[PDB]
Amino acid sequence: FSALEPLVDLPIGINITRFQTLLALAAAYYVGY
Amino acid sequence: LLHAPATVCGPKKSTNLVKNKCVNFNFNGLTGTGVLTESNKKFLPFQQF
Ligand SMILES: *[C@@H]1O[C@H](CO)[C@@H](O)[C@H](O)[C@H]1NC(C)=O
Repeated sequence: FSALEPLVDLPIGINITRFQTLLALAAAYYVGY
Repeated sequence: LLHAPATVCGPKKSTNLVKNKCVNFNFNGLTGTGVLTESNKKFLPFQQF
């Protein structure tokens, strides 16, 4: 068990529905909802 | 107004800090009443109250 702490609280009013990811052209990243 | 929630606010003024006396206090938006004393409790670097 390990807890997550806050970092940033950006007050920007955009709406987000889809995202993406970068690769620095052995990679593995997991996604949950 | 009513767009891009408030980000340009006026300056906020401050006063002196007193201890061991019944004083009304407003710590960054928390209103109350009581006597303020130093404490040995330790928070985490991101916790406020
Ligand atoms: C969601 O995005 C739409 C634009 O597609 C925008 O008009 C609306 O204000 C956004 N809502 C929130 C809560 O961000």
